[PDB]
Amino acid sequence: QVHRFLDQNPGFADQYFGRKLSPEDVANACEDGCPEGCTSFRELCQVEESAALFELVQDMQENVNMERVVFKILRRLCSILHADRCSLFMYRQRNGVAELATRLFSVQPDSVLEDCLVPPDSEIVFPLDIGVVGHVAQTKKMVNVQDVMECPHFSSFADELTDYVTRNILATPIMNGKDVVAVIMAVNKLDGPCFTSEDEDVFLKYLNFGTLNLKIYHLSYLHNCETRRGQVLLWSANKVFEELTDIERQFHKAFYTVRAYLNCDRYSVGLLDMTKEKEFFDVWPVLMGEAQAYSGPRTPDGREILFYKVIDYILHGKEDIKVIPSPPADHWALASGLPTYVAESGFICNIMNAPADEMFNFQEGPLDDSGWIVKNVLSMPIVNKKEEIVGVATFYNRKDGKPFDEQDEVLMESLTQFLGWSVLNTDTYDKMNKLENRKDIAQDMVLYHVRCDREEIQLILPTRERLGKEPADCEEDELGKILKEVLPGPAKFDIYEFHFSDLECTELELVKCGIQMYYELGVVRKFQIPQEVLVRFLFSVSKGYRRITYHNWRHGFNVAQTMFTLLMTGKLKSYYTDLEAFAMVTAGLCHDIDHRGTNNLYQMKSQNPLAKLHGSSILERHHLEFGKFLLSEETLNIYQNLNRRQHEHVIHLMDIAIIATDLALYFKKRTMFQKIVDESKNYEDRKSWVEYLSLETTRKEIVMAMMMTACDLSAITKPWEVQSKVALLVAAEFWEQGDLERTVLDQQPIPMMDRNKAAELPKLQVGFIDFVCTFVYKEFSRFHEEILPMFDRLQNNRKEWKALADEYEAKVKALEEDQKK
Amino acid sequence: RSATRVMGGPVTPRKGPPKFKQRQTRQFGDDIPGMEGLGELHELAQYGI
Amino acid sequence: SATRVMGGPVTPRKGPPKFKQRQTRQFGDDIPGMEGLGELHELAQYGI
Amino acid sequence: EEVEKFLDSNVSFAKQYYNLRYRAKVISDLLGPREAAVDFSNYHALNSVEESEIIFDLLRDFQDNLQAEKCVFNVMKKLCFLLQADRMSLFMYRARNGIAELATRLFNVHKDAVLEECLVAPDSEIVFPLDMGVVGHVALSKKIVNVPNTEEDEHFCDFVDTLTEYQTKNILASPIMNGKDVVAIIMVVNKVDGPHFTENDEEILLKYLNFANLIMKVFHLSYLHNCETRRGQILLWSGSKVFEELTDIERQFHKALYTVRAFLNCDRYSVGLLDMTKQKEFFDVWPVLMGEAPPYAGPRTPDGREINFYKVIDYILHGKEDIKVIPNPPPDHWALVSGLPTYVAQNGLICNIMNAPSEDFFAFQKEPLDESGWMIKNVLSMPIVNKKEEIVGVATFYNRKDGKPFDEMDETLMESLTQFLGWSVLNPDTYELMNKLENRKDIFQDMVKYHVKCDNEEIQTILKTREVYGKEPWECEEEELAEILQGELPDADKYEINKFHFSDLPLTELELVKCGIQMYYELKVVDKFHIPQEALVRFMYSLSKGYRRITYHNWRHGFNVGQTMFSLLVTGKLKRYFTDLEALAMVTAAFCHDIDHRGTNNLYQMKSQNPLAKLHGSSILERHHLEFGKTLLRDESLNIFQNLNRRQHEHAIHMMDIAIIATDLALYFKKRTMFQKIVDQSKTYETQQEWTQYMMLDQTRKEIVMAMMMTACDLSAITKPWEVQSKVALLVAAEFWEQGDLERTVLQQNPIPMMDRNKADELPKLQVGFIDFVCTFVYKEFSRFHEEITPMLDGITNNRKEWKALADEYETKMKG
Ligand SMILES: Nc1nc2c(ncn2[C@@H]2O[C@@H]3COP(=O)(O)O[C@H]3[C@H]2O)c(=O)[nH]1
Ligand SMILES: Nc1nc2c(ncn2[C@@H]2O[C@@H]3COP(=O)(O)O[C@H]3[C@H]2O)c(=O)[nH]1
Ligand SMILES: [Mg+2]
Ligand SMILES: [Mg+2]
Ligand SMILES: [Zn+2]
Repeated sequence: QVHRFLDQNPGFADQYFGRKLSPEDVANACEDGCPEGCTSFRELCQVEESAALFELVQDMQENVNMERVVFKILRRLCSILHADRCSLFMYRQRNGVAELATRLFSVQPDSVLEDCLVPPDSEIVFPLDIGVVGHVAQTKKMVNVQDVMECPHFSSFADELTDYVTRNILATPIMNGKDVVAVIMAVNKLDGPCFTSEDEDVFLKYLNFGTLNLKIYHLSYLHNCETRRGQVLLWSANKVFEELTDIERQFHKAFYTVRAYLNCDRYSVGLLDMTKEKEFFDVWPVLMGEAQAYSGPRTPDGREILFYKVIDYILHGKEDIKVIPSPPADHWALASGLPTYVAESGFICNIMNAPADEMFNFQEGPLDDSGWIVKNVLSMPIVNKKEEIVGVATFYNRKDGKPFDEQDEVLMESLTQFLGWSVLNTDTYDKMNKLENRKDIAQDMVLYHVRCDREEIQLILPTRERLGKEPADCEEDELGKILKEVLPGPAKFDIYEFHFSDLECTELELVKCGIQMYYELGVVRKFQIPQEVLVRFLFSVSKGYRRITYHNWRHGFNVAQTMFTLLMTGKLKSYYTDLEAFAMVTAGLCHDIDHRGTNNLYQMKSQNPLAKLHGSSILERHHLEFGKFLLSEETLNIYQNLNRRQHEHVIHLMDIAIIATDLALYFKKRTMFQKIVDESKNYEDRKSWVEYLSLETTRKEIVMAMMMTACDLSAITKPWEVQSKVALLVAAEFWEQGDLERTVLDQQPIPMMDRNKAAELPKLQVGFIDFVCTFVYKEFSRFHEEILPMFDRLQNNRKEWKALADEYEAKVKALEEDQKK
Repeated sequence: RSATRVMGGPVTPRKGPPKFKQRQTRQFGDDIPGMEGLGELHELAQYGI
Repeated sequence: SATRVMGGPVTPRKGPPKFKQRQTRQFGDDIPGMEGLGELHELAQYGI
Repeated sequence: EEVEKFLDSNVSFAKQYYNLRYRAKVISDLLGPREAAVDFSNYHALNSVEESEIIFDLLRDFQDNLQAEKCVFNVMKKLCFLLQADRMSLFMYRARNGIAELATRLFNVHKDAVLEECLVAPDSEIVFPLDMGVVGHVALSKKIVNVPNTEEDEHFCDFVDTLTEYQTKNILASPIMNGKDVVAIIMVVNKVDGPHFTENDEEILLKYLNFANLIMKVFHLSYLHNCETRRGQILLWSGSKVFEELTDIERQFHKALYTVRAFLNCDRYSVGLLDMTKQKEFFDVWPVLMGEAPPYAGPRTPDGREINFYKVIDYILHGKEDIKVIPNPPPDHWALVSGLPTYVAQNGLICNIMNAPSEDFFAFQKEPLDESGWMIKNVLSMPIVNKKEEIVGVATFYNRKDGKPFDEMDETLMESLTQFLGWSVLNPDTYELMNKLENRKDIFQDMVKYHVKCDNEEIQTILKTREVYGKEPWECEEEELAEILQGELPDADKYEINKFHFSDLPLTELELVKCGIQMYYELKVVDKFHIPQEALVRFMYSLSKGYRRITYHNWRHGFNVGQTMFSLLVTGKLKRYFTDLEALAMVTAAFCHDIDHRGTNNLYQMKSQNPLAKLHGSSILERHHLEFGKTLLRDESLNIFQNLNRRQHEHAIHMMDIAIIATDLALYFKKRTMFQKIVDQSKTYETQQEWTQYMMLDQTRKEIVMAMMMTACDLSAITKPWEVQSKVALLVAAEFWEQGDLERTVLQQNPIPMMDRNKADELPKLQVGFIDFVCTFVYKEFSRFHEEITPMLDGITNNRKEWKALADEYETKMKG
């Protein structure tokens, strides 16, 4: 009624308000003596505002609800600032571009939350540079446009869309750690021509509470998103590292396990072919014109895009995960065409309001019977470490109804990136499978080339002639009779004697002698060894040995023949059961199976695959592995009529036997054998020592190892007429290995291996006898007196070699003095 | 009725071709320090042992 | 200092330490859909 | 002036006008920096004006640069004034190893105090367990507690009272909550004027904790968000290095633990790797069992193996980054001397140590480990789990960068890191499995290569260098080898090597090897490409040995196919379209077309799930033959392509790959209309010269022609004269019957009548059907293509006629 007069007299108004108001008040006013706070109503206004902000703080403290608190703050700020209305603009980052979407619109001092809240489907998404609000967000500062007609940033999109006229605009960005949470905005100054600087100061200071509330909301959202990202990464890592599988299984496990942390109604994963090049019979139709070339879209790697399998994860309502092999182009995921574009470009596609999109033919409306409409889409390319797109993952309809923002983009990008790197696991798995299949094929080829064939077994088991049947058909008694009438007797060849020589017997005769040795031990009957299997296994062992100078089939029968003599003529079978003797003679046969003619040292120096697979005792472990694999074959498994415990003991005892043939291993454990031999002299008679030793396990293992290392060098303990010839073959093999060293490795061989130093062979043999064999054979002669001939023959051979070496030395000295001196 | 007088779509004042993000290739190997370290006899030598 | 402690953190009860149990509870074909993830008559008559 | 009466008459208008014109100024002043004007030197009841001033002062601290400690301390000063209080304090809620702890962060806060005299460093905090104290009772009850007398309380502890020389009579405490987790506890110690704290003070505390609740909520949320972000970054960065390549455990662990060195926020951490040898070899267990050496004494893992850190990687980060590796670290090592890694390996328990020098269980260093005075204060050591629950290593993280002891969030972060590392052992183990499997495959491939290679004693059966010159073949000159071969190799005219009616029945396998060598000599590809003649002979003998000794697909079939290819090139005059290199490669492919055939067709390989079927997908046996032949050609002693150029070698290998793969009937059936189109195109041209000139330039048509020639040669047995076909067909039927018997026995499936041994009398009918179906098209099209291949068509026609006669006789016999 007088408002204009109060305006024209600011001094009178200030004087009147500064008057001390009487204790009488108007309405409640929380009058704890508050009428005169330096002004008539400054005390009352202070009290009322303090109460209001305290209520706002109470609302903030429990059950954080940023919408309601921000709405109340805006409602009060509308009255304080005299603005016609206020609004709130949520900040989101889609596709790397900041966007400002409405969350509270047309807020008035007499409005309610329901009439001002903006649902996700009614958002006016202003980009970063298409409005004054965008300019505020970009500049990260307050903007006070006194008159907005001349503002170069103003956009009339919102006011035209909402049937409104905007004159003055005041806005500020809600700030949190250099991240714009939101942008409050007040428009249409109701009283004055524009918003004064005092109104600007009030806008800054009164918005600190809203700043705190939005900071809390943003921090909660960020913490939840980061927790979900950590959980999905950990769960994907757990399933990826569970085992080695293909792309499909690994991706399905990773994607299904983390379905709870994605908060998506639906998402589908499409898998692309990896065939870089088509084979010749597929290129022929295009070149010859019988078929047209593929002119469709291609990956950045110049690859055909063909989703060969799409895994569909439908999570809204009922969980009905589907797998679509060779999906049609009509598939609801592929029909939109977004996965194809993602494959073509390898981009990160974030689609808001999919039905309103123009580039992609998203479906018009309801997809399934439930009327689920695609609204927000985020598509991701799964790229391996080699920058190749393995597949495309697409997510639909975020469960909370909001579009996919930056946080969801990074959350799903971390998952897709982790799974893309996990393709190395699948590549390694498929290379494992390829290598295993190739090794199995090579093993089968070896088995064919080593196993005695159908025709070769008739040389030792003639049954198509004697009986007219194949060996697999004849009964055990028939084959036993055939072997008895075919196999040599124990006296035909002195297989029971330490002086056995193989220089006057054929290889077939050697195999027959091996079968006879098996029969002598009596292990064929008690263990029910299939006789045809025994003959086949021995022939296969004979074939498995190479055709090299020394380490051929003959050396490997002489190793096993010597062990047979040790067991039955040296009477060392007292400490060993029949099963142990059986498994111990078999290991004697597989002593040096597949020896390549080069020693263990050459394997390491030449960097053979053997040296990489084993490392220590290379060739011995290789022989053990080959023998065990050959025995694993059913047609050659003599250990097939054996108990599981018996078979395990046999195999175990074979491992010590074969490996102990290594000379380096023997040199490190011979003192233990010396101690064991010394224990024998402590006992009174042989019977007591037999009783004690036959029950010990480790001591029997040591004795068996030393028996191996004595049988290996048994060629020296042969009569001189045999040792002289055998040493020549040994020297020839070592000379061949030295020549191989000089040629391939370009290294000077040691004198024992040097073909040039052929005249030094007697001296080298004398040194070898004095160093290695002497200990073994002396200790064995001390242990068992029956092995004494194997020591006397060694001493005789040493004497002969010493005589030859002395003759060579005398010749060298005579040449040195008689002319050179 | 919504305070923004629009239903059924987040209408945008921007008319143009959509733009899409670039895949992050920030790497999100031996240059690591310490990488290098991670991976009577004469007669025996004479006789190839 | 406010708490009159200069050296280090001080607890009233001092006994043997208690230590955490390693976390194991939280972490195949049980997942659905993994089952599916992994002139002509005479042609078969002649081996092909 | 008369207006002054009007506002007095109705003061509602005055209130509204003050709101319209001065409310904004009042709010701006109140929310300005300013200061509270409440008299803090007295104890008057709080006026609504003073209450509003206090509220605004508390709201003044709600700035963007939220210093949680300072704002909460200001709230405590105001609460000390309001509550008639003497002192107040705060206890941060920290979660150590399962047992939650409450450590003092603000202490002895009074109305005239400052942050400097109330802030508590991590080295001055008083850690309190959940069980003892009114603080612990408040934390467990999660509710406000008022104690009117400490003497009658059952939880009150005098520890702080004795340690601070203070007496507490009345206690009022309340917890600060974020959701349902306790964040901090605000407690009061003494009522200045009164028996205790009344209900009014309890209401004041609840009213004024809202600001403190919000500030603590902001601080807690920020810390948790930072921790979770760091955990995510650690996981992703470590996965990047884990999936960078396939390496051993040491390299992968070093990469993962060095790439995330910034995210761990630790001054120092060390990782010790345990030995994985569960069982020691027999020669190592012998001395222990024999008394030579004493057995292992002490620290043992729960898995049962000995604790032996064979390699320790220590990452020093407080000053100069000093990443170091200690192979076989001694017990004197600063990381292992404390014994915490050994204890963790013994137990497998996550250990968080606060104030390590004060601990007595472990001998932590109490002297400066570094020259800068670095101290071990807080330690966190954890195992590396592994998928088999086998402790493979121990990761120990020393003093935190911020100085605070490790809490539950740090435990969770490092536990996620160590769990990922333990899960990421499948790749290190698979790396060793890869290496061993590849080495084993190489070993067995060398074994098969030896077993099929012609040895030096078998090459003398043909290359008789020893008995002619006395030298080994590798020593004799090329001219000498040529002379020996000319003396030894047969005559093409005498053996009908370049005829379509060649029969291998009266020839030995060695004779066929010599004939095959003569085939290469006739094409004049030896001198042109300088093929080592010794290598040629050795490779031919290796091909002879490589073919299995099965019924039909023995080496005689391969030599027959090679002879057919040679005759097609020479007698059929198909060499016009092909170069010398292409002819050489084609002949080599023909000889290697069925190398190492098992005797069972592709369907049997697929049905039995043979490793061949799992390796090769489409053409199993043909791809296997191609691979084996190329491996045989890769040997230096067998490589006849060694003297070829790189382009020539690649073209030959490609051409062989096309030829051998096309030998299968399935590929021929699909790609046989192309041959008809090519023949029609040939007949379009006027003179043979123009067609030949067109063909030598086009490559796809040449490839298709050779692909058809491969199948024409593979079925050439039918085109042979009747006296040969009658036996070859029986051999083929015998092999297919063997495969059918194998199917019936192993696969337990009924064989097709073609492979059914019982239906042996139906062989003529099946052969007639075979001729009508597969071979007739090929040979008719080839005869139309070249009139010189007409004898092949005549032979197949005659064989079909005689097979039809036999089938008709059989059918007539079945009538009755
Ligand atoms: N109807 C209405 N429009 C608003 C409101 N706040 C801002 N706008 C309008 O939304 C628009 C966003 O871009 P501008 O800032 O350039 O201009 C703004 C104003 O025109 C409001 O509270 N109510
Ligand atoms: N001198 C002093 N003692 C305190 C303070 N706050 C807590 N205390 C004491 O620390 C103690 C912890 O256990 P109680 O809760 O039973 O009792 C408590 C109080 O006696 C403080 O601010 N000053
Ligand atoms: Mg050996
Ligand atoms: Mg074939
Ligand atoms: Zn063939």
